[PDB]
This record gives sequence, structure tokens and C-alpha cells, in this order.
Amino acid sequence: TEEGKLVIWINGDKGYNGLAEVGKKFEKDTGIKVTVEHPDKLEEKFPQVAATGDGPDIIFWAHDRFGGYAQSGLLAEITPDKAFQDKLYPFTWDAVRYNGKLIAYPIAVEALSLIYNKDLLPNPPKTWEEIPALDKELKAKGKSALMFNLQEPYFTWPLIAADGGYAFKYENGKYDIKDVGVDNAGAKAGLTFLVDLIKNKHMNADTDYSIAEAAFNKGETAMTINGPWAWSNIDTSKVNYGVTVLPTFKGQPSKPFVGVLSAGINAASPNKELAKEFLENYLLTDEGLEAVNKDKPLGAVALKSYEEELAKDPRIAATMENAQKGEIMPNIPQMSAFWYAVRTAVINAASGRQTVDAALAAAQTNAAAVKVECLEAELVVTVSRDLFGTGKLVQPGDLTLGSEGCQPRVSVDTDVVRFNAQLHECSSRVQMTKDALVYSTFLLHDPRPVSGLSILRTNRVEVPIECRYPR
Ligand SMILES: OC[C@H]1O[C@H](O[C@H]2[C@H](O)[C@@H](O)[C@@H](O)O[C@@H]2CO)[C@H](O)[C@@H](O)[C@@H]1O
Ligand SMILES: [Ca+2]
Ligand SMILES: [Ca+2]
Ligand SMILES: [Ca+2]
Repeated sequence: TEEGKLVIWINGDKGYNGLAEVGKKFEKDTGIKVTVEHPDKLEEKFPQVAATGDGPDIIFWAHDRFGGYAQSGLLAEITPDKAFQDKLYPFTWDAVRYNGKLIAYPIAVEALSLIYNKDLLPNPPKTWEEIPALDKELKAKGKSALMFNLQEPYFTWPLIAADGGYAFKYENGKYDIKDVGVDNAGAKAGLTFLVDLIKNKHMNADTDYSIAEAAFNKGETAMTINGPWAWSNIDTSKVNYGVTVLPTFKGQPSKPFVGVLSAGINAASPNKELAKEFLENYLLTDEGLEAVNKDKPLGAVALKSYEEELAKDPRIAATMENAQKGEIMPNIPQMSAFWYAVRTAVINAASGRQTVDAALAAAQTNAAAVKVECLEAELVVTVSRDLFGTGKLVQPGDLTLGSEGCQPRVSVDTDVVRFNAQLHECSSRVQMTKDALVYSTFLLHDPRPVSGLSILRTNRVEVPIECRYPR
């Protein structure tokens, strides 16, 4: 990558100019230059480049991605002394722990909250069920009740999880990677409510992060749903806003996934010592975290000393209230499959392209059995041969990707079938969102002709396979 310097990747919604200021100070004292970059899809790009021995020295992301990276051998083990570990909260260290090793430095606790315009709405609704009626009133005076990012499942998940949706079942000291709670009655109820909001034109299916942000920050919508990072732009807009508890659904609290912003060190980095110095002695200090937080708020920082200093903030208090009512994300490798599954399900259900029941049923299978990798002109689909959980392995001839024109290369291992497919010939459907070009197809399992009576538990499965590329 290059010795004698530090390249850092952090997401574009985070305080990367502030992190760059911390890097400027590092360079002053040490002479080592620090380059902070915020590439798009960095959570997907990191493992691709790190596997070739390249990529940045340090990668920032929520903790949920790091178990996959660790499992893939992409991360150096971090070795802080007890004195440094004492400075941060135990819960945050827990988040960056994988298979008995610490695999990242924890930075800050994140959770979504309800953000609301006090002038347009002095009393924000305590329940989701209120919102359609509240929207009607606001529509009368040229406004909307609620706008938030409907393109990323992170933002819709709190509602889905409220009445009993979950990611993976934690049982007997581990997560069961085949027990996915995206297709239970609680999850269906949550998504159905969301899809109804769109049906009844209280929300729009195409609404994304930037649209929702512009709407609230211009005073066009009374509420939005976002994290601490979002506050800086609202402050600049001079909108009179409050950060509060997310609305309940069917009397139960919204359950946002708690994320811990984490910093991992590339296993291929020749600057592992410099990276440790930077993170421990420059970033993870009151002065370091202040520089980043000033840029874009981090939330509840992992560093005890600075967290206590900011805890008075009622916005942070609300973040932690919502964090309390939600669940911490697993960091297991299967989380990206889970996120793909839910992202796709919500988009297809919200568009009316698929039903809520059918969408979430497919999401279960995708999360449990499927991995989608989108490359330049190419697509890789890896399917678990234990497709149902029976222990009975599917045969590759019974699996089909796309239509007859789609002629992928098919490879078989003991446990998986792998499709290497050209996107042009295998795209059943293509479409454009504001931000993306979307290529879509389907994976089918159909063991026809089957040799008996078909009793139950249909062996016919079909799941959406989809790739999204930035416009
Ligand atoms: O939507 C799926 C996405 O959710 C999380 O990403 C969050 C992130 O944790 C926040 O810090 C902020 O940047 O918003 C992101 C959602 O757009 C998961 O951490 C991520 O793995 C997952 O893809
Ligand atoms: Ca992104
Ligand atoms: Ca299930
Ligand atoms: Ca700022």
C-alpha cells in the first residue's frame, strides 16, 4: 500500500475532515503523512482489495462487518494494554471481539433516533400508528409528516424488529445462521405498515438519504429518522429540531440495531505500529474524538472520559435511550447476506413488485443460504447446498440462475454451488433509481421432475438476485 504513511478509509457520512485534522496533528508530531479517504461502497471494496494484499492501513465501519473481514484473514489482531482497555467501555470492546480475539478499536456507539421539527410539530408522536393522521394535517398546509432513507435496511429495520423481527437467533452461546427472523409475523407486520404508508402516499418508495435530509433540513417534512452524524447539517440549516425516542409499533418500542463505529488494521499493512499509535494515542483521546465529533457527531463515544463530557447532551441521551431499546448487531460473517436480503426485500415490497409475505420469505432464504457478489460486468452467486436446513444437499442441475439466455459457469463444492455469471446476459430486469443502475434476476431451485408425491415444505424456491451500481 505504502510504508512510512497511513491510508484510512471511513464512510462519507462520518467526520472525515475532522479525522483528517487528527491526521494533520499526527504528521506534525511524527512526520508520517495521513491520508483519509471516503470511497463509495468501502465496506464491500475493502475485502476485495485487502485480499490481494492491498487496501488502506486502517478501515472504519460499524462493527458488524468486521467478523467477515477477520474470518477472511484481512485484519491484524489488536493488542492494547489493560491501561488503554480501561479507558474504553467494556460493551464497546465486546463489539469488536471475534472468535476470542480483538479485531478492531471501538470508536463510538451509534443508534437511530426520531428527529423532529419543533416548530412544525411541538409534540412528536409516540406511536407509528399516529403518523398517517398526522401526515394528513401537514399535507393540508403543504408539508409531510415523515421522510427517511428507505433504500437502506438499517433505517427500516427498527420498525420491522419492533413486533418480533430479528436477524439471527442467539441460542446456546452462539448465533444460529439458519434461524433468521425476517419472515416471522412480527417482521411482516412491521414491513406491511411501512408499505401501507407508501400505498397511502404518506411516504415515497424512492426516498433516499439525500432526499430525506434535504426535505427535513429545508423544513419541508416534520420528521426524519437518522443518526448522530446527521446533526451537523441540521445545525447548519438552523431548523429548530429535537432528537427523541423512535415511535412505538403495536405498543412495542422500535428496535434499532446498535452499531459501534470501529477501526480495524489491515493484515497486509506494513504500518501496523503507526496505525496503533494513531488510533490509541491520537484518535482515541478527548482531543482526537472532539475533532471528529465537531465535524460530524459520533454519538456515544467509546472513550469513557469524553463520553462523560458529552452525556449531558439530550440528543446523545435519546440515542442511548433508543440504543437501549434496540439490539446490538452481530459481527458474524453472515451479516452482509442478512443485510442484502432485507435491503432487497424492503425495496421489492415497497415498490409493490412483490408482496410482503413473498419478499420476506425470500429474504429468509437469501440470508440463510445465499451470497451475492457484484463485480464490474460480472456477478457471483454462492448457494448453500443445505438449502432448507434438512442436511439434504441440493444438486447443481436443479439450480438455475435467470432465464435461458443466462448461461453461467457453475462450480460445486461439498457445501456450496457457485454461479459465475455475466451481468448482461443474466439480467432479467434493469432499472434506474436516482443514485443507481439496478440489474436484477432470480435464482430458482426446482428438482423437477420429482419422483413421488409432493407432501409439504416445497422444494421449489426462488430468490431475488440483484446488483446495484452507482450512477
Ligand atoms: O443498511 C444496511 C447497513 O446498515 C449499517 O450501516 C449503517 C452504519 O452502521 C451507520 O454508521 C451509517 O453509516 O448508516 C449505515 C446505513 O446506510 C451496517 O453497519 C452495514 O453493514 C449495513 O450494510
Ligand atoms: Ca454506501
Ligand atoms: Ca425464519
Ligand atoms: Ca460540524
